[PDB]
Amino acid sequence: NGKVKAGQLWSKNKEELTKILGELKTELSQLRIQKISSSGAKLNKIHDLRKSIARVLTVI
Amino acid sequence: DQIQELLDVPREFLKDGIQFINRAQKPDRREFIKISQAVGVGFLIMGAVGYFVKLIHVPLNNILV
Amino acid sequence: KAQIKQALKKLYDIDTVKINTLIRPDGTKKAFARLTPDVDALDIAATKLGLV
Amino acid sequence: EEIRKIQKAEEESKAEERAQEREKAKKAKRDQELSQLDAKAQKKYLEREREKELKRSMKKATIR
Amino acid sequence: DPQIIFLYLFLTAFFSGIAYWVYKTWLEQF
Amino acid sequence: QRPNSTRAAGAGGSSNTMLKLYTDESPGLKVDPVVVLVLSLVFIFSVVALHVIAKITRKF
Amino acid sequence: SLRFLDLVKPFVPFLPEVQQPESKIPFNQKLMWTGLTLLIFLVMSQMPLYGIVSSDSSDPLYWLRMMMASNRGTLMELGITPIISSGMVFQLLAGTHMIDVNLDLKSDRELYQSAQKLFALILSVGTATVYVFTGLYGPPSELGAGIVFLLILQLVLAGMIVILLDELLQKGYGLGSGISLFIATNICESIMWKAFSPTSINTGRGPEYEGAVIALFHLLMTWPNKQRALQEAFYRQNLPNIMNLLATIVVFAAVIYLQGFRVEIPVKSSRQRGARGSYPVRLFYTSNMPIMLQSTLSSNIFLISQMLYSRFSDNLLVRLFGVWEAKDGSSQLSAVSGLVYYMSPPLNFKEALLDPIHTFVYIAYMLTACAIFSKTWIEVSGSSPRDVAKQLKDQGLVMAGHRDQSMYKELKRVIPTAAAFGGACIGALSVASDLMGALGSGTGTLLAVTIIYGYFEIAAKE
Ligand SMILES: [Mg+2]
Repeated sequence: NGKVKAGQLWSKNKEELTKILGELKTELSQLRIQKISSSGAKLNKIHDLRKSIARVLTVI
Repeated sequence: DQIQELLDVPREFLKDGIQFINRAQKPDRREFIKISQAVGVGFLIMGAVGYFVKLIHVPLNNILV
Repeated sequence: KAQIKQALKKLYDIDTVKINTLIRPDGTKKAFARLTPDVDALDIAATKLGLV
Repeated sequence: EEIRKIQKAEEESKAEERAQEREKAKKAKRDQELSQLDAKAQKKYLEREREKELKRSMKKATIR
Repeated sequence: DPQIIFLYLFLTAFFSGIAYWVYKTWLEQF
Repeated sequence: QRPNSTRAAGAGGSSNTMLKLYTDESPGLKVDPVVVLVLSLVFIFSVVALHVIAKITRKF
Repeated sequence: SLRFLDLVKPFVPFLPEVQQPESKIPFNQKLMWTGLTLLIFLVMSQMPLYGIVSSDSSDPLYWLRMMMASNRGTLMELGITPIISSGMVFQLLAGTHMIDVNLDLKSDRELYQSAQKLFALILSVGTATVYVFTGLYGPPSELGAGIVFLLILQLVLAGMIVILLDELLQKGYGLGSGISLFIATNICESIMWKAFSPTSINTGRGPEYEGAVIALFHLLMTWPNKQRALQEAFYRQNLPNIMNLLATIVVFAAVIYLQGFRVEIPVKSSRQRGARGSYPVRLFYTSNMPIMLQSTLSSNIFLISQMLYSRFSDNLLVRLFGVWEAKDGSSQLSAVSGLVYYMSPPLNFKEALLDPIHTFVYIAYMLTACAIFSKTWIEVSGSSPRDVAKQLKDQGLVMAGHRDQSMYKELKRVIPTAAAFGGACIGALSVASDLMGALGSGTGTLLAVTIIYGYFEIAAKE
């Protein structure tokens, strides 16, 4: 998993996007919770998750 | 009591060990390759020195004896 | 407190008996959520919260 | 520059010899004084040596 | 023979994997 | 109240991953490492000569 | 047992000792001395002994010489058994306070070190006398009193040279320790000799080669039947083969993967904002140390069992404690029944399948003894959670949001569990490796991998 390209979001129905968004939100939310208690360089994947959430919201 | 304490003590040992195993971070596919490369090159250079030296020694061994 | 309780229930399937809240000097809110007696906070933290 | 290079090597040889002498003297002094201390005195002396070495290493590491 | 079966499975997996890897690396370019 | 090891006492030595015997210098017969290497070479040469001389005698 | 303060005191001036380096030896010279010690060790390990009437008598340490850096019929017959035996004994006694030692005193530490080296010398001389009197190279009656003392002289002075080389490595001229260095050297050399030996022996077919890879080349290059050639090369009994090669490769990968395990305790510098880092606690917290301790204990027990059986096999105590028989096809003795048999490893997977109870007892003994050895080792050495907390405080490291007492509580949570369960896991890996049958001992491959990793960690630092 990781970044979500905006090119692959314009063909999906709103529902599909909201679903992706949900996963991203959880992943991002968890990323934080997990990071605080753990050495995860993925503490940079939060930027990618936040940008993906923004992209999905924009497309919807 | 003496029959399930005998199981419980190693049972608690296994609980502690499995907790440690779960919590421990596992080497990724990138740490594994480089660590294997380092161990392999060390093993190769040592075993190679030994193999070369014993290979040059054994004919002299049988000649001497 | 109601939103915190509902969010905990939805996000971790956690049921609480009460929730106390304060606002720290840094400006963020801290919530002490006491779980129900039948659920163990140690297992909840280990399995869902990554705390040990 | 050539003359300075000549006297430079002269000085490095002399300084290396005297530095070896001083290092040997330092080791001898450490052994001589550390041998006759008490148990707790020896323990404190070793801890002080380690702490000072660590302090100087951290001072070297903190250089920008 | 169980040893022959093990040998054949190992040979198939080993050689097919090497062939696939060498393919994707070098032969995929052609 | 006494240290369990030289490492506990702060004199280094054996660790959890490596067993070490030597931590200090004893008032014994102090020798140089070059002398140790020379003695090992002397050992090798002498044991080789022990075979060679008796080989010549057995030829005779 | 404890002396007044020590009994060695009169012996101290008589013992030779290498001088500690007057200055910090540069890493290039460290590598140079390590390689030189490597070369002398290899030369002594391959250079044969004297007085050898015949090399076909029973050897009490058949399965442990390659593991403890010993080769039969050479100057390295002693291996490093006296080294590790004297070490382990003195370190455990001092760490559990059986002896009146005060390691805060530098003079007391010098006496302790001298006693360790001296006891290693006595162990060397005693096992040399046992070897010559049991006649590993021909019986003493055929040898004669004129040559047995010569043999004793060679063995004693070889062990003395080994002691000095290990001391040379340990006191800062080289890397790591002579024990681990020589063990890894022997294992690696034996393993790729079994892989690439160009020597040949006369089997039922004729002159056939020893090395597995060389046999793989020759069988395919001389047999038109490729399937028959591969069938021989992969599964040829009584000779190294590609199945053993696969076992070695897979056990190497598995031990590296398991060695990569460690729990990351999040720590922080107390004098600098941020700077979050981690203190690692390896699953193999003691690395190969419990295995080495068990191997030395087992070598001593096996030697005493075999040497008692030669003189008191009629008595019931000796056979209840352990029974040795010279099985058909070889003069080498092997354990059949008794406590030593149960504590001895099985020969192979199929052979282990022939005795479920013996294998269960051996596996339990392996796991329990290895875990106990690791747990005692972390407290004998300066690696208990108390010592780790002390080191972290000295370095100025703290846990964010916690006090030093919480750091110590977390260390008590992790370190003893790490030690015990890692000893158990290393025992299990040893059992599985020896069952699966690498070229050398699977436990030997484990030891080689772990020692290589340790030297790599040393090299990394410099
Ligand atoms: Mg309030």
